[PDB]
Amino acid sequence: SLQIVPYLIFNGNCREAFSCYHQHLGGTLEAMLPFGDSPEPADWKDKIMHARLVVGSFALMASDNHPAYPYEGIKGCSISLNVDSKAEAERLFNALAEGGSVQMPLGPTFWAASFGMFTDRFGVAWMVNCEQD
Amino acid sequence: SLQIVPYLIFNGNCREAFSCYHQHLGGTLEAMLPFGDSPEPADWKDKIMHARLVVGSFALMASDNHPAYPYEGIKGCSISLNVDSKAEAERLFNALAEGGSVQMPLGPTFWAASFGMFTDRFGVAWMVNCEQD
Repeated sequence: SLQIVPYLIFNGNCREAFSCYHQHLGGTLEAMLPFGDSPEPADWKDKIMHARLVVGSFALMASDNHPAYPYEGIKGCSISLNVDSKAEAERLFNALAEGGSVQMPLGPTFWAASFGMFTDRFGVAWMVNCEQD
Repeated sequence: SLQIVPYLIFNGNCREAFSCYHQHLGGTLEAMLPFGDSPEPADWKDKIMHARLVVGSFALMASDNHPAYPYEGIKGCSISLNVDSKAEAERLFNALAEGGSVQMPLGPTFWAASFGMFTDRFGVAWMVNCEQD
């Protein structure tokens, strides 16, 4: 009960973004549904009405912006990833960061064994964080 | 393992919000570390270095922004709440929206018994979603 899940908004590259989240995060991509194959309007526009990536017991949901609403990227928050090992934190940091940019280089801080901040090439700010080992 | 957790950044009002959040959503507020009692600039701001709210197996995290860095609000993104009751939706939609701003009033849609988008007093976009009773 009571499930809190982040819903994200891309400006057209949701399908590409989730496919990579999938590849690197694992889990099941329960949904990759285009506006075209839905009850929607706009024309030639089968971007993604809704998408759902489930990983163990967490979920990312997303959508390609409706072209009736101005688009600003993602700002107030980031998707933090608490992982169980340094190898995994490095592997994820490396995977999603490629192509994007790094706000805070991966490494130890006073609260974690490995931590970093970055935005991926589809505009999404992540944290990768491993406290343990 | 692997925990996905959304990290919200607030502009000075992280306490007041997570409080409010704590109240409505219930659960446990571990963490409400202010800068003043931090293991780390910019006096005159003893606001929230780190705050963590845990409800069941989910969580929310936040802090007030560093004052150096400019703050563009929280944008491309919304916390989706999923729960079991059309009442529970009404409860959550109503508390968290008080003083807010609505973008889809609470009602049926093709994918949900009850559903609503809004933005709380504190600048956070929420979705509420129900799909049964």
